[PDB]
Amino acid sequence: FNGVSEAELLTKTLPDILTFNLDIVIIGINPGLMAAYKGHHYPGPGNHFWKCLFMSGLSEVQLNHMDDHTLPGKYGIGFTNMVERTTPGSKDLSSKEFREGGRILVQKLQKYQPRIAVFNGKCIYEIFSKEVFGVKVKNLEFGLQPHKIPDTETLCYVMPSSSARCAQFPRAQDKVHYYIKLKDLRDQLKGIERNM
DNA sequence: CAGCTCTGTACGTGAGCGATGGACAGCT
DNA sequence: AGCTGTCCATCGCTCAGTACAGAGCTG
Repeated sequence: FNGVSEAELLTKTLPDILTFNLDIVIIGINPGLMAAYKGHHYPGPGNHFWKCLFMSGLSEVQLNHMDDHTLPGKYGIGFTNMVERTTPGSKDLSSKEFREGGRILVQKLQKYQPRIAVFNGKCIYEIFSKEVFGVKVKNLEFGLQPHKIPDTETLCYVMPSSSARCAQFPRAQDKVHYYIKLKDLRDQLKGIERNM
């Protein structure tokens, strides 16, 4: 990577971008190598996240990874990951690491209490749900989940991973429906608030 | 049996690498 | 004309979670 070794990138981490009063926190799986290299969220040239963000109207212009620190203030969006360690890919991670991350995640969510905790990836919500709600469903579905983060009013919303690894949703276009519904949910919650 | 859970197989786009070689201009 | 090098268009290839069958388990 411009002359920087994998071995070096393995040791890097990607900072959280979290604040109070967010509408959405996007929870990724863990940093991949390019994220680790850049120090910004979703830099992968083929990752769908920033495309979908724009295509859905969650951003009104096309942003990119370098804009990540602006999201909280301008767009009501922050970022973290279930697991902090950089890996060549998601199956390098162990169950213990995922469960550690889950515990840490829930404490962060309890602290910052966004309106919506967005799991960028079904696999990390499968783990979080078992660990946190004790629920392992036959057929976990995407979209809104029927549980709040414990002790909070923060909702849990699941999307297919923005990674272009999954074949079932081969293009950004095939994921954008979930981003549009996420936008709808945010707008509904703000409506309820305005009207109490 | 029947419902779990656990493990390994199989899967579509599009971005960007290195390799390759066609177009072309500078020089003789 | 003939030779030679750069530029750049293009190619082939690689590669960035999810669904599900079946084996194992256990009530």
